[PDB]
Amino acid sequence: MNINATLIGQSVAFFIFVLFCMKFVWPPVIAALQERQKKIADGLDAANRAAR
Amino acid sequence: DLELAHEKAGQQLREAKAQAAEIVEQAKKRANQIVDEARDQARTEGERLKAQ
Repeated sequence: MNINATLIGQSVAFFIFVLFCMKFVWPPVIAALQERQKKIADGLDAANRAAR
Repeated sequence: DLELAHEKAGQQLREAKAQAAEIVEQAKKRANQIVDEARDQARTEGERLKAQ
């Protein structure tokens, strides 16, 4: 029919894209940021330990 | 830089062993000279068989 069931048609699409992003897009990219912060931190810690 | 620091520490450590060995070797060479000169003094002191 004509106007309001699109309120649930768009809501269902929204929730599906949010759950997909939360499991298959966000975790693999945030992990690379966590790793680089440790790669730089390990270099600064190794330099101080080597000097001492 | 950490790998190079371990190689440098390996040189500084062995150079200190070699210098410490040479410092004690020269001391033992000096000690031997002192006792030999003392033997010649004690041997020359034997002049008392005629000087007295």
